[PDB]
Amino acid sequence: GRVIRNQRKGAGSIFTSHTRLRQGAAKLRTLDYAERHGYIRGIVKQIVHDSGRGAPLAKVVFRDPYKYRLREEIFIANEGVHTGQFIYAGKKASLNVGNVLPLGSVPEGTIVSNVEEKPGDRGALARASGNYVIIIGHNPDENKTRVRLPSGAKKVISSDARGVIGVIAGGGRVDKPLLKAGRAFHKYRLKRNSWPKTRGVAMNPVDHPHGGGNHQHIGKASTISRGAVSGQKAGLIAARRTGLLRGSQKTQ
Amino acid sequence: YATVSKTHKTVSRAYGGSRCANCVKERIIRAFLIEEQKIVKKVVKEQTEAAK
Amino acid sequence: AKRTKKVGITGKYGVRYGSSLRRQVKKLEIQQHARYDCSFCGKKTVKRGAAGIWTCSCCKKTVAGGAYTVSTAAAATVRSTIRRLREMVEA
Amino acid sequence: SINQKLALVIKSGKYTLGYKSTVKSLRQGKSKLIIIAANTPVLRKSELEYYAMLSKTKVYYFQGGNNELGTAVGKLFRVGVVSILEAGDSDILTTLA
Amino acid sequence: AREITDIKQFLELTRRADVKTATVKINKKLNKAGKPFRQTKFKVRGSSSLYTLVINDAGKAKKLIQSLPPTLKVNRL
Amino acid sequence: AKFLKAGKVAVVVRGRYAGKKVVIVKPHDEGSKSHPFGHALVAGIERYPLKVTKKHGAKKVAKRTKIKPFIKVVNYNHLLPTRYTLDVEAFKSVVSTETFEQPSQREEAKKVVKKAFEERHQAGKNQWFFSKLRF
RNA sequence: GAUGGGGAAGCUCCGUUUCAAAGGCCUGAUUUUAUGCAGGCCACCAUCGAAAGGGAAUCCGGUUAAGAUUCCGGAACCUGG
RNA sequence: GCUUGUGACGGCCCGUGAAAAUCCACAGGAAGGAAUAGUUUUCAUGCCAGGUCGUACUGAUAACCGCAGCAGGUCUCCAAG
RNA sequence: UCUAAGGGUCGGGUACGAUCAACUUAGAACUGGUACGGACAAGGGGAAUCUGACUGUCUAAUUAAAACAUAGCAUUGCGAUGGUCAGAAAGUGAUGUUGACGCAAU
RNA sequence: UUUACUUAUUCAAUGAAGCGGAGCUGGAAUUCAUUUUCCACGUUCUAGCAUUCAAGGUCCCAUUCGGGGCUGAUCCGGGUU
Ligand SMILES: [Mg+2]
Ligand SMILES: [Mg+2]
Ligand SMILES: [Mg+2]
Ligand SMILES: [Mg+2]
Ligand SMILES: [Mg+2]
Ligand SMILES: [Mg+2]
Ligand SMILES: [Mg+2]
Ligand SMILES: [Mg+2]
Ligand SMILES: [Mg+2]
Ligand SMILES: [Mg+2]
Ligand SMILES: [Mg+2]
Ligand SMILES: [Mg+2]
Ligand SMILES: [Mg+2]
Ligand SMILES: [Mg+2]
Ligand SMILES: [Mg+2]
Ligand SMILES: [Mg+2]
Ligand SMILES: [Mg+2]
Ligand SMILES: [Mg+2]
Ligand SMILES: [Mg+2]
Ligand SMILES: [Mg+2]
Ligand SMILES: [Mg+2]
Ligand SMILES: [Mg+2]
Ligand SMILES: [Mg+2]
Ligand SMILES: [Mg+2]
Ligand SMILES: [Mg+2]
Ligand SMILES: [Mg+2]
Ligand SMILES: [Mg+2]
Ligand SMILES: [Mg+2]
Ligand SMILES: [Mg+2]
Ligand SMILES: [Mg+2]
Ligand SMILES: [Mg+2]
Ligand SMILES: [Mg+2]
Ligand SMILES: [Mg+2]
Ligand SMILES: [Mg+2]
Ligand SMILES: [Mg+2]
Ligand SMILES: [Mg+2]
Ligand SMILES: [Mg+2]
Ligand SMILES: [Mg+2]
Ligand SMILES: [Mg+2]
Ligand SMILES: [Mg+2]
Ligand SMILES: [Mg+2]
Ligand SMILES: [Mg+2]
Ligand SMILES: [Mg+2]
Ligand SMILES: [Mg+2]
Ligand SMILES: [Zn+2]
Repeated sequence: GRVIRNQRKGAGSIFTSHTRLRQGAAKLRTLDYAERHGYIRGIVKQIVHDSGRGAPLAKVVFRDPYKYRLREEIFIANEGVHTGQFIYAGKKASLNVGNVLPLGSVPEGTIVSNVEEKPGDRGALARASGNYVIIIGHNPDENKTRVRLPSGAKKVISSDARGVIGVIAGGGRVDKPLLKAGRAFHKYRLKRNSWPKTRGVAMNPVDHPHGGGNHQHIGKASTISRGAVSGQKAGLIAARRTGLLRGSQKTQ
Repeated sequence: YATVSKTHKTVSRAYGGSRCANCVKERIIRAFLIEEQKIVKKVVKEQTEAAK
Repeated sequence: AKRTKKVGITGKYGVRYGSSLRRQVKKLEIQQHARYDCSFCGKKTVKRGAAGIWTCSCCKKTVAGGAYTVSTAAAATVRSTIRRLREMVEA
Repeated sequence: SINQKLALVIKSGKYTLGYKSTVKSLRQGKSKLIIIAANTPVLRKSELEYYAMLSKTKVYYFQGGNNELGTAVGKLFRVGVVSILEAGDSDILTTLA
Repeated sequence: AREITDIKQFLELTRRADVKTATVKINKKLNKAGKPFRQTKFKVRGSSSLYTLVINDAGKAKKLIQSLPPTLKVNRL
Repeated sequence: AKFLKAGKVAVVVRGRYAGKKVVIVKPHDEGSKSHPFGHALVAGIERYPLKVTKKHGAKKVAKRTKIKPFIKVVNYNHLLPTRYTLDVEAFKSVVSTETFEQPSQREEAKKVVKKAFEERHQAGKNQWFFSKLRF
């Protein structure tokens, strides 16, 4: 029986990211002295489009506290920030859109992007065009701060995790129908070779668990076990319910 | 540009062949003003620190 | 001379895709091609190019915005809150 | 209102509009008061502010954009600064301003 | 590569050390409208370029010719 | 006041001398037969004295503190008027309209102002002015 | 795709600046003499990979059985010293 | 007019359409440098040298691939009335 | 074989004149063995049923289709100490220059 | 079994740059003897400029030109975080 498609992807061949044009990797300034005792000013020098990315990047330059030289970063531009704006990054920094601040130093309800899970991880949560996280409370002893991620999951991280005030630019990108195959084609052209998708049900059995049969059909329950095994896992993996979600969602 | 005399690679004001002149005009005012305001900032909050 | 009764800019697509999809695109297209007021010098000269990048003909300021509109409801109301929350920490 | 005063001036006094020419006026010390629109950049502002102190000239920060300042002075274009040289009947020169 | 007109400057080339050869060319040409006139070009082969000097005037040229360095190596025509 | 009067310090804002500090010595508020614009006659400092330090001994100090002047007919619209101000009297005369026209006269004026400007830099007098404006 | 490394019985596999003590430039100090040391930097980390990508600089006339932007003639231009 | 080069514009994008060598410039001002004579080779002129391998022809209904002088295949530029 | 309309370029005290250069388009006569896009070039049309929406894809060498794909719709997994996938192993790898407006699976 | 430790083991970050402890100074504090303490302890109108062990102060070399110490910049532990 053939190795099925989702196993092929993992060896990375034709499947690696299409990376040539990307601006570089977006990430918060390293968490040095300045940024964790005081604050430090930069200028957003240019907000610029990263290929295969939802949202704009924002080239933002600073001085090097230790050497005479400019050091620049790549920020995912939060909506509203602009060329020439000044950015402040540090514990003791003000609470405006664009600035980056430790989740401790912002009151509940603040709305921040590109927030790191562990302090200094140069930023992990909420980076997609549109997304953000709201702080939903603090526990001063063992400095934690609780947030609600884009998914709706709540999660509770260190007060020193730096976030950046605001939401991520280019929002609403997904309200626009792609309309034709070509746009999806050109979309994926700059991400990775994952389009278009042949249904497992159009293949022969060599090819897929869904393969073959005299009509197209899945033949057995397509909800597959967590403890399935590579070559089995295709369909609705670990699915704990299934069917048209009738009723208002939204976690409590 | 290395087969061609220095005058071809500049104009005569500060930042010759480098910034756009209307852009140096700007540097200058800003330079001047931000520096002047520094004095006010120094001496205004200097006042505070005897009356507070 | 009124040129189309209703498909507007969406005429290029002609008959394909279906009235409803065309209807949706037409909206955000009108949104994204439109020419906006600039916060900074106050001339309506902010046009898009690249999603979320809005930049200004004269005075050359580029603003990061929504993917098809300059400002976004969410981002506005966030701006709004950050005001509110900031002020709580001046007085 | 402040607009109302300004509109009094504009219908009976003497005034110039725009950055280049209110500087002519500041140099001459002809200016009695200069009015500055919100969105006008800080360099421009701080520059006027300086010419302003030097000529010993009070300054009003119109809490409106250049678009409306143009409306204020009753002009179909925009203005980022006004300069009063002669106040008509209006009390802008010697009121709250 | 170089055309010259300072009859002073010229002479200073002809006595310029690196300058072995020279060469005079003569040209029938027409003047303004009708007539012809005898143009003469004075070519000095320097090391890095050939300097040429046109004397449109016949007289001006003949005199200029005896002026040529006795030790120069003129190619006549 | 018409603050471009007889002693005001300004910074050149356009052209070669752009960025350099000056002193108005005589203003021609409105007009010339030539210079159709409001313009000033400034003498100013082109090559500033280089910062001097304890380490600097004897002749280098003398060397470091040389000043190089210049004199300019200049449009008002190219000066940033300053709050500061420097006494002009020793080269009142030497900087005139008649100073310009003929180079020789210009060269002399600069000699004079140079002697003036250098004496003045020693012993504090008018500080700031002898210090470069960085931008 | 070498390298300190890490796997592997092993042929070898992985890593590519990577948990590595990873190197050479400017000239001064020599006037025993040729290069030891006097500064100060730069921490940049191999290498291969395009006869369509990047890229110092040449043209015209003449010429052979068969070569020519390569010869000859003339007239240039670039790079280094 | 045709080919082609180029310009100032304009349309499109959930697509916004390489890298590095290399070259220049500016900010800086270490430092060096004159009247009994100094500084200057980014102005001109002048001197020397420029290695190594490829360079013929075919490129196709006969010089390549299809057992072949095979009606197949096999990337391009110039283009008159 | 005629007719009409559509342009350039110059001087005028602080209404025009003079020439230069163009195939387009409409109108009117005459004329022929009624022929004339004279060769060349160049859509057959209509009314329905079944079926796939469309443009695109494939069985090189018997199947081009109604099959594949697509946009759209819906479901599932996952907050990185992670989901899915690679490897004999590992101080190993793909997604990942990535972060739910995301990646993965139907 | 719970929960605590940090040196094994494990994860990240950085040209292992400012860690932990004490002291200075400000100042809230209310003084129940006098300090028991708690925080602070150089940067936010502006698309400028920020580099040569740093200027200053002070101490030496034996004054020449150069150059060095200390301070500026508080102590103590070498646990990079
Ligand atoms: Mg990759
Ligand atoms: Mg594919
Ligand atoms: Mg689908
Ligand atoms: Mg499919
Ligand atoms: Mg599918
Ligand atoms: Mg099948
Ligand atoms: Mg099977
Ligand atoms: Mg099965
Ligand atoms: Mg089946
Ligand atoms: Mg089915
Ligand atoms: Mg020039
Ligand atoms: Mg200079
Ligand atoms: Mg290897
Ligand atoms: Mg190579
Ligand atoms: Mg090549
Ligand atoms: Mg090439
Ligand atoms: Mg030939
Ligand atoms: Mg031969
Ligand atoms: Mg041949
Ligand atoms: Mg030759
Ligand atoms: Mg030759
Ligand atoms: Mg040379
Ligand atoms: Mg072509
Ligand atoms: Mg573009
Ligand atoms: Mg250049
Ligand atoms: Mg030195
Ligand atoms: Mg030279
Ligand atoms: Mg050949
Ligand atoms: Mg042949
Ligand atoms: Mg053959
Ligand atoms: Mg054949
Ligand atoms: Mg006609
Ligand atoms: Mg005519
Ligand atoms: Mg009729
Ligand atoms: Mg039927
Ligand atoms: Mg079909
Ligand atoms: Mg088509
Ligand atoms: Mg077939
Ligand atoms: Mg078969
Ligand atoms: Mg077909
Ligand atoms: Mg067939
Ligand atoms: Mg449907
Ligand atoms: Mg291991
Ligand atoms: Mg560290
Ligand atoms: Zn604008």
